[PDB]
Amino acid sequence: LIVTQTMKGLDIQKVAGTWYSLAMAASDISLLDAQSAPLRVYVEELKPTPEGDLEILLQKWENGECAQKKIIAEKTKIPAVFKIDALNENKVLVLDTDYKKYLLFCMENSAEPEQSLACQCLVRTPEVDDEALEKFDKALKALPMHIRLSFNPTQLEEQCHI
Ligand SMILES: CCCCCCCCCCCCCC(=O)O
Repeated sequence: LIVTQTMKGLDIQKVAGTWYSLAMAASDISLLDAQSAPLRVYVEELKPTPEGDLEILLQKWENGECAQKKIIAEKTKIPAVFKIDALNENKVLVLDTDYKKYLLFCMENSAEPEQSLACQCLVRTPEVDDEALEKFDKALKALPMHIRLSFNPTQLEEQCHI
């Protein structure tokens, strides 16, 4: 479990709603560097199902356009860890959230050689929250990141943060 912080006592029903991907980092550059890069994903809405799973709406750049998408992260025995099913098993971990303002998460291909890893700082409103980027920088000091992006209020409101 390379990522070593997780949210204790995560109540998943309280992260429902609207989110902005204020920041992103990844273990290598090709994962985030272009607008089409594999894990350049912008989060729009989180929707926990009754059964404790988590529906995810995001935006991704695709055939020259910003495309809305739907992904379900299935719950696990561990409340802060969820599993996404594509050709591979990708865990999603919630490090910290205060529900009302911010939420940090990482996601890892387990266990791709070396190992690939992307994290994000979600915030509830289009505002550079000084405080939630502290916590996001702190959480990643341990982790090996090599690209780090952040957006301003203008891009937060456009599709695909253009
Ligand atoms: C707890 C909420 C965290 C949001 C997790 C977003 C995970 C993004 C996975 C995207 C991988 C598939 C991209 C695609 O659909 O082509």
